[PDB]
Amino acid sequence: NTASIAQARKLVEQLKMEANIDRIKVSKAAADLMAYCEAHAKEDPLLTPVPASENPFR
Amino acid sequence: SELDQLRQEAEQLKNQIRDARKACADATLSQITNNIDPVGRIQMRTRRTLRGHLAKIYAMHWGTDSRLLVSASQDGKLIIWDSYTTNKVHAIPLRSSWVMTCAYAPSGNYVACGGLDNICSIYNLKTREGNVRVSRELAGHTGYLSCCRFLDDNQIVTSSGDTTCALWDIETGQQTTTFTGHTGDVMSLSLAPDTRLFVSGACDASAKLWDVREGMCRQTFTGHESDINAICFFPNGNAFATGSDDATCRLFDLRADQELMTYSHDNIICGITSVSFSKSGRLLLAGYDDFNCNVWDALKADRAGVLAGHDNRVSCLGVTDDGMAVATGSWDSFLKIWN
Amino acid sequence: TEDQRNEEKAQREANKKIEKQLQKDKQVYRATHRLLLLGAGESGKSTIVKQSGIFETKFQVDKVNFHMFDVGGQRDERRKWIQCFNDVTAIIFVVASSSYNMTNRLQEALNLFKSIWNNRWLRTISVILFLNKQDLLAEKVLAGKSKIEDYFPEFARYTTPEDATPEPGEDPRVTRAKYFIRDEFLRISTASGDGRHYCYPHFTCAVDTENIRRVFNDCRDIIQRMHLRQYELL
Amino acid sequence: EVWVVGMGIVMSLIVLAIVFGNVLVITAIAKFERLQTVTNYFITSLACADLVMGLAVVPFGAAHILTKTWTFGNFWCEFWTSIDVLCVTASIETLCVIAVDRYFAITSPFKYQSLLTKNKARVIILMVWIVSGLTSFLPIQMHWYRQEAINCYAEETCCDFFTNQAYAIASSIVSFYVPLVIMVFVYSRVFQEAKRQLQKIDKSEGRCLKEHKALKTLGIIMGTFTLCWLPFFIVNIVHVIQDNLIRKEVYILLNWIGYVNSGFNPLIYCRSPDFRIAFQELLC
Amino acid sequence: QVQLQESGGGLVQPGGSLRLSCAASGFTFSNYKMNWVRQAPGKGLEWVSDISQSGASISYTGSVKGRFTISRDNAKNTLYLQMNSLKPEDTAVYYCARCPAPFTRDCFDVTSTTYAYRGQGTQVTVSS
Ligand SMILES: Cc1ccccc1CC(C)(C)NC[C@H](O)c1ccc(O)c2c1OCC(=O)N2
Repeated sequence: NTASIAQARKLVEQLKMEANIDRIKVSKAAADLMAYCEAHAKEDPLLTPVPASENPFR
Repeated sequence: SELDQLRQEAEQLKNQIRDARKACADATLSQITNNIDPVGRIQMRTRRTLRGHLAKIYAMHWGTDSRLLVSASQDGKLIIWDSYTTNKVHAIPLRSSWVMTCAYAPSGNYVACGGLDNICSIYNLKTREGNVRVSRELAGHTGYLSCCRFLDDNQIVTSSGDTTCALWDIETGQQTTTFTGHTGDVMSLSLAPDTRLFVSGACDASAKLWDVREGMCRQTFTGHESDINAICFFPNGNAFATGSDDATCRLFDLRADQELMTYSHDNIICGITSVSFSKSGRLLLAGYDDFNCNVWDALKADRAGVLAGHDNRVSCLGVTDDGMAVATGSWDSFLKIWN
Repeated sequence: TEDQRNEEKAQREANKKIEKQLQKDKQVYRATHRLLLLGAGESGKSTIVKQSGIFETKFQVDKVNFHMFDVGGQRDERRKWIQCFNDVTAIIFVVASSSYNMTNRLQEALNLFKSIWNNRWLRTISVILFLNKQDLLAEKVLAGKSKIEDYFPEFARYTTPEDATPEPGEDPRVTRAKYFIRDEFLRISTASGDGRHYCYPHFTCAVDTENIRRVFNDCRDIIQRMHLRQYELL
Repeated sequence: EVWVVGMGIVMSLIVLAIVFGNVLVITAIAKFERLQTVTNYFITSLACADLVMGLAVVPFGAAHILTKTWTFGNFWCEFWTSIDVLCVTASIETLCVIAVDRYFAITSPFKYQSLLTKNKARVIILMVWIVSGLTSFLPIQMHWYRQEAINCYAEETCCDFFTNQAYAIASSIVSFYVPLVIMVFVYSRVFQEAKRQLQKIDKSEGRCLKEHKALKTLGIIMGTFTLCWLPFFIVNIVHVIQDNLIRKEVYILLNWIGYVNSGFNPLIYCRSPDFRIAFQELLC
Repeated sequence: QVQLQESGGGLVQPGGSLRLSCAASGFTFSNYKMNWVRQAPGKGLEWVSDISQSGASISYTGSVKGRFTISRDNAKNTLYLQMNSLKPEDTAVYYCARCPAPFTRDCFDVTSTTYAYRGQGTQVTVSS
């Protein structure tokens, strides 16, 4: 019990520390995800299936 | 009545964080990703089948050349394969038969393993004298070693069943810093591409984001229902996925501090063992206990295809670091490489 | 071409050596019989392993390799590491007999047993049951301050079965109680009814005869009943 | 008569049953890696043996009874007889091998998994096919097995099988009698152990139907191999002892009765759950 | 997040009755096998009673056969434990813990603290 109140104290310090950050908008974050995907989409071998002439595993 | 006031203030704090997160939710990725074209039924086929093991495969890892791969099995054998020409470059017998993890050095020097023997054994491969010997054995956990990964050839972070994570240094063999603050067994971890920070899954259904240099937890994500088996980053580092035993995959953003999306389907009752993205970051591959490997999309959440195969559960999954192929280990001792 | 061909030949030889040694490993490995020893708490599981780390023990009887593993060095949050052992042929489950009074870790052990028996990966693994601390059980029961019937009321309705094998100098109530615990573990095993795996009870360590002989007979039985049931003769 | 179509349709169903069944078994073991066990290598041998049984042997034998004269030539008739004997011997022997496999499993469990490996399995398969060839082809191609005999031999399209005493006794003893004895002793001792185990289980479960479950499976596995081939192989030893004790139609009839056992084999040996799954996955 | 809140409980005469309730949320309550686990004062924990998915399969520890009635409300995600005719041995902290795995029969929960799928508990005390 007395060993647990120290754990509770530490948890209050943890919640205290992670309470104060910056959070950005979901619309912009997801927009960044969409942008990265639409950028690197051409270099993806799983996405555009591989020609067997240039396929290293054939 | 001290514990009561403390728990009240802690719950209140939690409530404030809950509300602050709920306030940032002005749209969804599901709403805005309407115009993005779908994937289509795009399917993979087995180009190579690597068989060498006597017992079940518990893990694998790709190398940075995308050529070699290490796989460990519960017979105590560690086989280092070659992807193209399906050979066996090395076989290292372990001290303990049971091994739950393996890792590859980014420069190709060392290979790490670990398991219920509580000790992370580093093996050198560059021995001019010949075969492989234990280079440095790292012991600091009171529980089993669930997973671990190389930062570089010098320092290595480990995860364990004694609720903790630890960053080691190979030369001194000691713990540089100790990460505590999880609740249950720490099942898996994943490094960053810039390796400044790393996430970890645990048995309290919550994934934590730590920072490697300072050693502090920046954010705690509570979105799942049960134990989180695997966690994998995204190509730019701003998001990550977690599989769990609630039969759902979830995508979390770090700058949004909350769960963005859940991929699930009602015909699933079993957990997700492993996850990973592709090179571009568009596909989310997940192995399940229904013996398949379901390929989801990261944007539209519809499964594009499926990977048939293994006769028993799929333990591990990995993607080549240039994105050229996928590899799936199972409990039928067989590795299948796909394209 | 010029030297890749040599790489092919080198890697070929390495593959040969590894393949060879691995084949030699398969024989000893598949001939080795893996066992999982576990107990709830104050179980006397350290005596059998007194009869690699301190965890693992490999003992040899009649040129038949046994490879035991003790999990006593881990935490009791069990649900992740116990999946690692699905190839183990038998789980030796050792429980104290007079721990009914104080708590009731006998009920905890029963719970753990049911959990293992119904777990979805361990639906194939037979449990060899060792009922320990027989004399101590007898003492507590004859002393009578510690009553089983408090924590098991249905013991008032359970009498000595027809297949009684009494050893003399013993209270028939003590014998009845002993068989009652044994039956409490058996009924859980018979609840499933598929017959893929079975529970073999035993009585232990009041006489310190080597329990390996029981282990032996029961291991033989497990594998014999695996082939027997698979060939539909059972 | 109506005899032509009456027998033709039945023999067509037999040829189709044997072929379709054994082909299905082979393709299942080829297109599933889970079916690649040591026991399954044995059943693959059995399947091949029964496949060549219903592909050449039984159709040309049917053509022989319906047209009652062969056109294809003398050499090809002895060859045909050879491939017949080869398929039969290989079948029976393989059945005996599988029986010995199960006896080794239940009698010596600890040494079972250790000894019986892949190379050992292949060695036994090749051994079986060698003993079957050495008890069929060499006597026929070397003419060790020989009035009416010389007549039918020298006559081209006389498609009769006349053997001397020395070849018929030893040929039958090698293909059938020894495997029968082995199988009887094997399943007997196995049944004894099974009965014992059921006794122990009954002692530890206080919670005749199981005896029935144990007798039925042995009864059918021995019965299908007995009823089909026993009257034939007994007929050969009666035909050697006392001539004109058996008419020539009975011989052909019994031989066919024996052939059908090859068609029953996939049904009495693919009762696995996994076999069933793998079967319906190919039959949609 | 996941929390299970023990409500009810308090100081009651032996031979009385007390209805324990547990409000759950953050998960699909219909699927998860719930159970009640106790921790005695100054002695280790012992499992008491479980309830399955449908509300059919119900077991008790032998000490509390029949006098305890465990019932689940799937319709609003809430759990209930009806205790009747209390005994002096019952005085302990009653936690409502769920089993961690979906769609199963096994549970590993009586195992001690920093197990997240367990509440803070209420105090039930036997009167003098
Ligand atoms: C040539 C012909 C002409 C007319 C009608 C039928 C046939 C077909 C025949 C009788 C040859 N089938 C033989 C049958 O398969 C057979 C196989 C293995 C054996 O070990 C023997 C055996 O029978 C004889 C023996 O003693 N042993």
